[PDB]
Amino acid sequence: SYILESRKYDSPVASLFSAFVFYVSREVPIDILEFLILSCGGNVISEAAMDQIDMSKVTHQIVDRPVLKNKVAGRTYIQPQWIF
Amino acid sequence: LKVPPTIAQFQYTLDRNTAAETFKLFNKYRPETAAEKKERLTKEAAAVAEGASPKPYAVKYGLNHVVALIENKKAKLVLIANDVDPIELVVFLPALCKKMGVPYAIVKGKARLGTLVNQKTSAVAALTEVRAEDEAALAKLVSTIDANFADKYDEVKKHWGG
Amino acid sequence: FVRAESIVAKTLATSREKERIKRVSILEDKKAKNETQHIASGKDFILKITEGLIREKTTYDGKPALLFIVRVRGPLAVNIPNKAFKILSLLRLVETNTGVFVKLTKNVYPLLKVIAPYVVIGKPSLSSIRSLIQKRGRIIYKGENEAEPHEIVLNDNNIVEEQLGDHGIICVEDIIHEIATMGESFSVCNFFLQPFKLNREVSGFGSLNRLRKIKQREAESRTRQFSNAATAPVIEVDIDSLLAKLN
Amino acid sequence: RKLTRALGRGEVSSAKRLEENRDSYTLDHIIKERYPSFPDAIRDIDDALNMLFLFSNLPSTNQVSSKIINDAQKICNQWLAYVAKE
Amino acid sequence: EYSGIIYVSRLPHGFHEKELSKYFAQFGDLKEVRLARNKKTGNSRHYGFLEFVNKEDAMIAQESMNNYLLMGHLLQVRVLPKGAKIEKLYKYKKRVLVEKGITKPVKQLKDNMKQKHEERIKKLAKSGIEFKW
Amino acid sequence: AIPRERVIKAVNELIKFTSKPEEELKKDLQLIVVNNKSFTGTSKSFKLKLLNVKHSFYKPWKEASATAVKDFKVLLILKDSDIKKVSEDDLFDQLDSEGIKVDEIICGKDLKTVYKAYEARNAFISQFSLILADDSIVTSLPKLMGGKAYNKVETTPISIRTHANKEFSLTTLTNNIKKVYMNQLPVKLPRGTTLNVHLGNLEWLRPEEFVDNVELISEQLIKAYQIRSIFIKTNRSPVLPLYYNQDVLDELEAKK
RNA sequence: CCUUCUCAAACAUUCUGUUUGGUAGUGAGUGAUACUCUUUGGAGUUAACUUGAAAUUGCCUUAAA
Repeated sequence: SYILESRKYDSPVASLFSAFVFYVSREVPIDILEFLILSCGGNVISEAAMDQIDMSKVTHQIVDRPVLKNKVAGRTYIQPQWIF
Repeated sequence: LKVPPTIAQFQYTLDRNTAAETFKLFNKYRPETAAEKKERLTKEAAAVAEGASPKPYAVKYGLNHVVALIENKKAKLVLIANDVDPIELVVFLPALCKKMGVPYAIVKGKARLGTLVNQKTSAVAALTEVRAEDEAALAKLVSTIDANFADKYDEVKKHWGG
Repeated sequence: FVRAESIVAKTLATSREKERIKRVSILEDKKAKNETQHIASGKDFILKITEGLIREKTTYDGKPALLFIVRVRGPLAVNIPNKAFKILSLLRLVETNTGVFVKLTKNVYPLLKVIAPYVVIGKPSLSSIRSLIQKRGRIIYKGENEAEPHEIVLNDNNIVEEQLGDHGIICVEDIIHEIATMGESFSVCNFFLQPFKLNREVSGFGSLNRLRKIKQREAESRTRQFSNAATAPVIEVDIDSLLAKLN
Repeated sequence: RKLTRALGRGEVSSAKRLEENRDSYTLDHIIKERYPSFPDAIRDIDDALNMLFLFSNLPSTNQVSSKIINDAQKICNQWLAYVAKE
Repeated sequence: EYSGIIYVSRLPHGFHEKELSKYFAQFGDLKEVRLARNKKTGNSRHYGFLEFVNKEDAMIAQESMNNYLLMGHLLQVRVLPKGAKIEKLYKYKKRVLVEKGITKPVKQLKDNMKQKHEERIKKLAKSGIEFKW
Repeated sequence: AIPRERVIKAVNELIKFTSKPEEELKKDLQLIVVNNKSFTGTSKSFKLKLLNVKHSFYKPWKEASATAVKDFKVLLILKDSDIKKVSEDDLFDQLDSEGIKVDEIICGKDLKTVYKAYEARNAFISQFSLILADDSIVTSLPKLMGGKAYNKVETTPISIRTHANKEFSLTTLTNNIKKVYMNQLPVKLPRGTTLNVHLGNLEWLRPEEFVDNVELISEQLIKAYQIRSIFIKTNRSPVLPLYYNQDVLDELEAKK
């Protein structure tokens, strides 16, 4: 929320994922989700948002479930802990 | 001490219920507050400053004014406290209304009457002409003070108390 | 004490229920059978009130869609009659101020007109669901201990997964799709949740608090309507901000 | 004592009036006195992020008054708007 | 000496044996409660009779309530002389119309239409005013 | 369908029966009676009817009663929110054309409050004869007006659909009070075997109106409701025959 | 110490029109005229009158403490 309007980042520890985005499931942790994907350039898409009902540049994904069944090709997986 | 018949007619008042009813009525009729008159007269002030008056209603509470309504006679019911600092003031009302056939009613406390009127005290507050809404509740009300207070309490006229 | 007034008061209040719902059932007679020879109208409705007060009419014609249910007291004068008390008893909403979701199909729909003058009702939104479950909900659980006539706050994913191992469900945010997008039967999600106890909008019997109590008696006595016609169309409101406050 | 006063008597209208006529004071002098000016403000705030985010978590009960919750969470989202946009 | 019963008049709408016994039991358990209801179009006659236990309970409840006011109604309640024997006014209801007809064929009923109309023109012939048909 | 000359000899020789020397207002009223096997069953229904008639005995009721003792006059019931929309002096600009004007436009809110107190009620409604209302309220009128003034076809309200589609505007009140006025004679359809429409007052227009009325009304209701026998009288009268129908009589055997 | 069924579809596009629907009462009593009924069972219906919402015995708990 909060569209932020007017009237370089940490050099370069942040500002990663240059024109690069993530996807997240519903199952991803809710309190911590948009944090550094908003703090390091990119998009967040939660399956939870689709409980209202992008999916293009998405490569990395996040699943905290014990298992993922099944995968998706062009999406290079990481658990939530990866973001750390 | 033994107290004269014209006193001890106070100390006989209206019950929990009948009083409760009387205020169920008058609490409709609270004479408008001061900030109220400031309200309406400010709004109309701006209105007729740039840009049909039914007769207002309240209870008529001035002691002088009240006895003035009686002896005409005007009023319908009168509420009389049991405690006046100069207890003298009201001693003649219950007789007066009596001889004039007016429904006087003793209601306990001058703070209790005083609060319905936007004052600290009244010791007398009464009404004559009422809106038609409660007119039936009036006719029955006075019928209830007749029936409760008035009826069996002729005895209070004699009998030194105390 | 009885306060004899109160006696008659309850009585007449109760009567307005009976004669109401009785009429309603006879409407529920002639909207059950399409036996109509001469009736008012065979079509039900929903009355949608939003906020100066902007209103309108529609018909549900389901199309299952969840009504959101928030119970608040009313109409303060009444002994519950039979059929109302039971139709609630399913939703267990006695011991009032119990919020709950209910999916509404057209076998859910006409049974409403009994509940109309009790809970205030409206389609919720996402953040109302997630936000309303995230702060509340309780699970009756037994294991490792606990003969347990006792209720457990929601933390442990062991119970989350474990009791949801039937449906292959972890992480009650799964139930979000089960709810927000209304998953399979939806039912054991909410029966699971052991639905909700709101905090009253404004607490009571205090000095400044008493003011707010009156203001609530005002707005609550206006926006809560009825017909009492047995043709009374249901009332629907936007509950989102209502639950910004109440939860 | 005034509200319990009129309200003791009655006169809902008056009570409303006082309800407006009141006001809450402005802390602001002590913000400039106690933490002048910019950095001294930043200084200990994190202690206020503990509580800002704790209460902005809290489920609404009495002596919580979901207002407090609402501005709390909103200024969370504006803070995090300033870091996350920052 | 008066009775143990209490005559009650002026009975508002929503005041019945539920409410009658309900309230008046506070004066002791009462033997009898009757409200006089309407033979049709179900509602009351706005008065009813009672009896409690003993004459004293009737004293208590009566005098306590004799002029008591409620809703729109002040309730005149008072005992009766010795005995007075509450007897009748069973609980009534609104007795719905039972329709039996018409068992006969148009023979005697359409006849009685005939003879009745013929003798009708007889009647207006006695008036006398002369018509037809 | 029926013979004209029949009911014409009945109405003129009826003027003979009323030629012989309040009580007058009792006598002179001409009433049309009608029967059937049974009227609409096991429901007390207060629904009224707008008849289409040769003309209205309203206007004669007015003018001939302008000197009367009772001096009837007009009501109508608005909804809650339309009151402030339609003023009294609004609708006066218009109604005059037909020579017809209401007195008072009240809200049932005022009936439920100031005009309750059943003596204040019945004394407020009993000085009227012709009534109006609106449908949307008429559904709510049973409890308010109370069991007295439905005992007179007089006082029992006609209904009307005032509201236009949607968001009512006054034009349909202007013309539609005329619609409820000029061509229409409301009438009531109770239970039982018997209904007598209250028709007219003899001292009004020559039988040329009344006989035609008898026609249009008679064959009107004959159609739908399959009546048994039809009479006419003057309030007092041993009944006067017109159309004696045993044809549809046998329909009694139809169902039984 | 209670607060009242304040609208529907249909049809035809006309600042509105057409049409069908949707309404069970405070009670008490005056009453001369009928309808209708069915085996005495008198049942439903017929003008219009009086009335202080008058009287006497028609088999959920925060609207607490």
